[PDB]
Amino acid sequence: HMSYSYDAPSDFINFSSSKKRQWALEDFEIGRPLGKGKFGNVYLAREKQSKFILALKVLFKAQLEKAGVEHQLRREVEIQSHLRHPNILRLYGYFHDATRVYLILEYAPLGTVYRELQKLSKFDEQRTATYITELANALSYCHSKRVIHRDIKPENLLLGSAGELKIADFGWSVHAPSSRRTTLCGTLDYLPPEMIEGRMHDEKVDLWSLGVLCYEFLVGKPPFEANTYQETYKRISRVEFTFPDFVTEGARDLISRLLKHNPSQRPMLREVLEHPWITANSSK
Amino acid sequence: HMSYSYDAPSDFINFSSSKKRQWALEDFEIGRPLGKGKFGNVYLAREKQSKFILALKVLFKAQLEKAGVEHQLRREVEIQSHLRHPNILRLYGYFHDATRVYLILEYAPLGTVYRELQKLSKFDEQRTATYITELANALSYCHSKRVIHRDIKPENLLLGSAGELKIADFGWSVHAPSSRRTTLCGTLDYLPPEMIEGRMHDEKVDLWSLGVLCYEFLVGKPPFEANTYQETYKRISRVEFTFPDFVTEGARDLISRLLKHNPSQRPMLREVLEHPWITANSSK
Ligand SMILES: Nc1ncnc2c1ncn2[C@@H]1O[C@H](COP(=O)(O)OP(=O)(O)NP(=O)(O)O)[C@@H](O)[C@H]1O
Ligand SMILES: Nc1ncnc2c1ncn2[C@@H]1O[C@H](COP(=O)(O)OP(=O)(O)NP(=O)(O)O)[C@@H](O)[C@H]1O
Ligand SMILES: [Cl-]
Ligand SMILES: [Cl-]
Ligand SMILES: [Cl-]
Ligand SMILES: [Cl-]
Repeated sequence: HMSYSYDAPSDFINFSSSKKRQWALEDFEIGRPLGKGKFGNVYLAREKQSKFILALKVLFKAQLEKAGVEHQLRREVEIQSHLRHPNILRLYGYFHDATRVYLILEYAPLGTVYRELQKLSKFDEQRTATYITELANALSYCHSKRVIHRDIKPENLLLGSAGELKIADFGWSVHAPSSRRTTLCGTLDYLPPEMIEGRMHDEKVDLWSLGVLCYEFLVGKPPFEANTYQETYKRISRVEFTFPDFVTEGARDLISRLLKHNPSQRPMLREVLEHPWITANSSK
Repeated sequence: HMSYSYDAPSDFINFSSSKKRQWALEDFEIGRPLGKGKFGNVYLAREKQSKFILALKVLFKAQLEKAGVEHQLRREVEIQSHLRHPNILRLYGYFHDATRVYLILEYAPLGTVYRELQKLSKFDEQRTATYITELANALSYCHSKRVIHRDIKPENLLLGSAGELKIADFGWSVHAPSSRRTTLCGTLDYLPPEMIEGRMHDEKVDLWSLGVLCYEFLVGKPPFEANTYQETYKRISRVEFTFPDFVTEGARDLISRLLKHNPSQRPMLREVLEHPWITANSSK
């Protein structure tokens, strides 16, 4: 039997702010769809008592179980619903019925940072340093919570009402190599220990991503562009990248310190928040 | 400018067997579609002079260039078109026009081994040992050709007319982590050197895959089934798996020798072909 009794909040919340009232679908008005993912259909929704606007994601138990990702979904909901930070997309709670799982999510109205990046072509130093400050703050909170997988690529960053970053959890079901097989776990078995060990090398890797992200913010494209997989792997492992002429000395300093091959040499998150280029240009 | 003058065959071939006749679309009758992939539409086709049946894949230059995978496609065509082996899907040649690239492929009529596995639930020892022999022979030829990426997962194995294995090249454009960004390379940049180094640990990894595949053939599912990514990574790196009661002593011996954590301890391809369980049950 597949248990949908998650270790996650399912109590009704009074947004105007012994067994308790649980969520139900009848608690929500439904608006237009916000998007469709691999397993989720996201709708604009409104809790009826408070009229509070949020996002409701509907997933289907049958296809979750058929793809073998139901246990991963449970883990994501339990993990995400216990993170509380202004720059982390809030998961308020969940409920389920005979065929569906419902996730009650913070609504982020201004799209992803990746789309904003594509619209503006590139970000100036003030917005870049402000985004980096927000992500460094969120990443410090996350390490405090010992969260498994981190992803701060711009396509995983949503934008709040006042333009604040919201780290999302897109692509939770597709971390395994792509394939046409039914279940979304099997292809991992074909990775030998030598390769899977790289996926467990997870600590100072958020510092690397921070440097790549700062580069992509300022330049508009990531720094290790190559024509084939093997070339790209070599560019990354040997940290072979250059800056366009307009990138300033302070920006170059921070990015080059974050993109050190030796993880030991990468700065701590505290040093990023104290970096002179960050404090000079960040509005936070 | 994007060059479509590949270092790959484009001369007309006389299948009944100084500038030369080049392929053209008018050389082929087109039949029903065989499938649609991410960038390719595959059709049953027939060369008109010889009436030889093959598979024609049409790709579109605009979407290849938009996704930034045109250079990778060129590399795959150049690599694949120089491999010549009875168990490797032949790429006979290519041509192109103003908007499209055409790949002339060996037609494999009996589907993928993954589908056959799902139909039969599991394979007996004779078919298993025969498939493993064919793949070990093909992998020896490949190392002789120093081919970059190897993939022998059952969903990447097509079946010839008499049931012979044909190693395909499915999913060539999606080796990077999945994302909603336009270009299919950028997400690699966010992998630090410590993780990308695992993707370059490529030699005795075909021996690992051979063991996983032999297990999945005989059992019907891969050996490291877990409920979450992190559990799965631990199961793989610590090689924690068991056999159902029906798996024979010879099968257990070969699989356990192939699934050693230390790559040095994994047998050579020659030893696999000489293994007593293989020779006892392989019809080849
Ligand atoms: N909280 C949200 N606020 C606003 N828009 C959202 C929110 N969550 C998702 N969206 C939109 O809906 C789209 C699909 O989201 P999502 O369903 O999470 O995709 P996914 O990564 O495939 N995960 P899943 O569907 O669960 O497999 C996103 O690309 C956004 O445009
Ligand atoms: N040579 C072939 N013989 C028979 N069937 C084939 C052949 N090539 C492809 N097919 C079928 O067509 C489907 C799609 O193939 P393909 O286009 O290679 O998928 P893909 O992995 O997404 N590669 P691409 O489309 O180039 O991005 C496969 O799942 C097969 O069912
Ligand atoms: Cl490559
Ligand atoms: Cl370095
Ligand atoms: Cl996990
Ligand atoms: Cl071992």
